[PDB]
Amino acid sequence: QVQLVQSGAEVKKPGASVKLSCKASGYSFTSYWVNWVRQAPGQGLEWIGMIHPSDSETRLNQKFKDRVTITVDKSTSTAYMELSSLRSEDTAVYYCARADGYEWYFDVWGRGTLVTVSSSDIVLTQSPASLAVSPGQRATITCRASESVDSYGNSFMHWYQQKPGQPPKLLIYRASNLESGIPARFSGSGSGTDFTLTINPVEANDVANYYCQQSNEDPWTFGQGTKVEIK
Amino acid sequence: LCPFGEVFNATRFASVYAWNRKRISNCVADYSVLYNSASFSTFKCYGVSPTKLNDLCFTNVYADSFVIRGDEVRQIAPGQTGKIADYNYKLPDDFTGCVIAWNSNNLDSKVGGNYNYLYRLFRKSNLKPFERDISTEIYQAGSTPCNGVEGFNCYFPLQSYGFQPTNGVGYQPYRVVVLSFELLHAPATVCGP
Ligand SMILES: *[C@@H]1O[C@H](CO)[C@@H](O)[C@H](O)[C@H]1NC(C)=O
Repeated sequence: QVQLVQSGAEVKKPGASVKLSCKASGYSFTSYWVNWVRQAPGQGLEWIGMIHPSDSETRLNQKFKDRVTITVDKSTSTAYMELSSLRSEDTAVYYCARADGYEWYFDVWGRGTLVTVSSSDIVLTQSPASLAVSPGQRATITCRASESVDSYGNSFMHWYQQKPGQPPKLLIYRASNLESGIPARFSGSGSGTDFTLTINPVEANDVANYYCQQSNEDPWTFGQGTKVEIK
Repeated sequence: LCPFGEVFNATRFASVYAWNRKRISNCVADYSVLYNSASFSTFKCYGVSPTKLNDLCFTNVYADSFVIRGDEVRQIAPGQTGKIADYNYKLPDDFTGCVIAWNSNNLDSKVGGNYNYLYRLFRKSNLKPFERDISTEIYQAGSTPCNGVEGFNCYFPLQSYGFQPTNGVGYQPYRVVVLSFELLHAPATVCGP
């Protein structure tokens, strides 16, 4: 199997350092970007940065430029992320995720590391916040972007699915391409700034959160998320 | 103040056949930032020195940007021939300006191949300086008409690089920025420090 094995949860005092690790196996470590993406309570999914292990080329979210350092050890196939001067708003789940160059959607996700601290960009806007649907119906989620996420004949818009105690899961990449292994009832369309995810017909296993994410321009950004329930 | 970062740090680059061009004006350019910045594997200027550029003022700077194979960077030069110079991006014999390139394997390759970067493989005549050909007409290599359908001796004119990160460095993608310097009657707005 292809996997990213993440270090355990840490409890940090304010102002301290936290160095997470992310160990890879099953694929060519030096052929993919390793991204760090945190799930902050109240703020949501935000991309921290990425490193390419072939030569440790990094690309940071400017929101994090002065606090985060990212590193790799090729001999151990391990990526590291050290975030410093920890604040209470740093408490989050920290995922590492794999991505191809030029694409920068996230197809393999580590488990995540919960970090707890005691005591411009393209903005993505999803609607509705929650959707109730009975099985057999066609469910439609919307994602709107600040600017166009189209470029060189492609729309760099991707959709993910998340269930409790489980990282996001890629469903659609570049607006309309079904990721291998995802059932044909998941469908994607749109262009420019407006995109739609369709589940048809909904099943009881499609109860989850769904997020869009753009990779047209730095930094990568996620929507705030849409919940699908069953009624 | 000159938005060179917009060009050099663009997330994705154009295909060489459809090369991009940014017009730069009304700003201050520190070319020394670019040269004494590591990891440019090519930084060759013609008719000017990189450090003399800080002393000059121009009406307009043009930055052309595209991606090619590593083996093809030498073709981005006056007097060279090859598929890139001949069919995609042609610098004049008497070029004044700079050619800047760097390895982009991390940005433009992927496992299985990045096929979005194209080049023109077939054309009936050579481009000449700064000409840009974005047509996709079937190329008639033989004597039978093609009717717009690919076939024997009937070629789509654009072919993909298919960049893979395990390619040899000569087959790895390189990003290229070509700077052209214009001095016209209109007062010079692009100066150095
Ligand atoms: C591109 O970004 C790098 C890293 O942020 C920076 O060092 C460089 O100056 C930028 N290139 C420009 C501004 O031309």
